[PDB]
Amino acid sequence: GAMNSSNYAELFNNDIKLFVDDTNVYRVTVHKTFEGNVATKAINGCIFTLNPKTGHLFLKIIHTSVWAGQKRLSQLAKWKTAEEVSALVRSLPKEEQPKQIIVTRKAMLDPLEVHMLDFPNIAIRPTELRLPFSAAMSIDKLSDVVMKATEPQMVLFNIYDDWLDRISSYTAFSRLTLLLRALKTNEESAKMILLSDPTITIKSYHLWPSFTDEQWITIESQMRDLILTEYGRKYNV
Amino acid sequence: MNTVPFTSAPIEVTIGIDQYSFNVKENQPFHGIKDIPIGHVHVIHFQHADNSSMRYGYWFDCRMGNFYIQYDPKDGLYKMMEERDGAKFENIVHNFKERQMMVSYPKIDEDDTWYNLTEFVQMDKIRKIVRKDENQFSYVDSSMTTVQENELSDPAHSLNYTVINFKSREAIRPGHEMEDFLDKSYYLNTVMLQGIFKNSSNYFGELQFAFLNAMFFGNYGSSLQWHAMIELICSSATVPKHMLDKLDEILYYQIKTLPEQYSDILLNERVWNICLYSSFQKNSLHNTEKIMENKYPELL
Ligand SMILES: COC(=O)CN(C)C(=O)Cc1c(Cl)cccc1Cl
Repeated sequence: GAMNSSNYAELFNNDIKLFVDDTNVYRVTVHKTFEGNVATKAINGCIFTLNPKTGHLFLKIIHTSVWAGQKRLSQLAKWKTAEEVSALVRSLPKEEQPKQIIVTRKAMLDPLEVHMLDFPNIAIRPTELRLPFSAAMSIDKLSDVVMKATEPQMVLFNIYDDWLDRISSYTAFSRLTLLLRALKTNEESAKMILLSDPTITIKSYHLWPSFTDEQWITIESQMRDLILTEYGRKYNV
Repeated sequence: MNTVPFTSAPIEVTIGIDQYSFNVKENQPFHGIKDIPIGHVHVIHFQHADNSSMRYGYWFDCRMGNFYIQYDPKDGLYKMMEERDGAKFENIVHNFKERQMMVSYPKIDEDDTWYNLTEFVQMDKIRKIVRKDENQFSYVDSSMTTVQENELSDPAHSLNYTVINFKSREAIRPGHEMEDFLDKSYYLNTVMLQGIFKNSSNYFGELQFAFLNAMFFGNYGSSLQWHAMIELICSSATVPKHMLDKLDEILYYQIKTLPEQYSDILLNERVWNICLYSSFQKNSLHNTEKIMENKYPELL
């Protein structure tokens, strides 16, 4: 059924699975019209589909043209998401198709279930985890590529860079969530921490700097302090 | 006017005849039910005083044969049987009437309730949902499961209602996933009406039959079917105008007839609030909405 604290390690077993996050599919800026009304201007979005075991981020760029002439866009976005995830599965060889798709928001269950009726053996699951995948547009790179897109486009990144060469997928996922939680709670600070040291660079094919093991420990500690910092700033604790 | 004679009443039972019911004490001199209106299906149903487990009953149409009830002490239930010897039957009914051992189907002349609940219900269709073709009448009870329920176990004793499933390949055309799931008109009009049921009357007849099995036997799968067929209409943006008007009448008399105290178990809160307040047809069920709000405003 739902994915929660109790079965957290299922994410890293050998049953292929994807998280789907739709929080950046439909994105708007809200502005005033000359007449003083309010209007929205859509900007490019993306579907965040992540294999938590391998680090694959299947980043489907949702170009603003998909919304052209459409009504009820927040609702269409869930069905567009579902349509694209379904297309991604159909494109994938059988042995690569996920056995499960975990959607981070429950509103995605019915859209994706309906789009995946051709795949009755793929389990569509919610999760009780608060995962910070909405911050995926804070990963500098990711913001830059979705915003340069002029047409629909799928881009691949390893969201773990080469970390799995040195750590398990459990630890990689935990690093990723801590980084994303930090970026979500205070993006300026989080990026400051990641880039304070110009000697540590980000490889061309990577999202994150090339930290040594010891530097990751320092980084991870600083990201916890930040999340704890913002927590006190927020709650005055 | 037709008669369903009883051989006897060896066990204390509450006997139901359509929406009417009466108590019969163990070995009371009871020999059946007379004055049953020709022209409608009917249901005669039973709840034993000693074990209200298993309400059960028989759907029947007096035009299709001469039927009687006889307790079976081996199987432990009142059984409907057909008497093929028409002369024997007339002779039996005449004697029991002369001795006035029969209750009268107690129809008020102003009252169209039964017609209004069974308008579209036909024995021929009942006999396809309830498969037992050696008999001209159909046995239903509380515990019978539907073909759809067995999917999610004895197929001979199933209720073979038309399977409706909103998240099914049948309900959803490839390429119109959102459209077909949010506006079920294709599924209602093309798949179900044109494709499976052929016309609205056959659809309404199953809907009515599902409700009656839900109400009289507390048959849960019937209740699921009743609610599904309602929701499928209410979730269709495009429904023939006559079907909406008839739906509203149908549901009105069903809600009117439902026991006030059984609402909690036979009425699905989600389906009704959706149908009356969120669905395409939210403004099309005026009679039903008015009786629901005045009778079951809790649910809403
Ligand atoms: C054929 O279509 C595919 O998407 C093939 N595929 C599963 C990948 O490219 C996975 C991958 C990604 Cl997404 C990112 C980095 C490395 C790898 Cl291997």
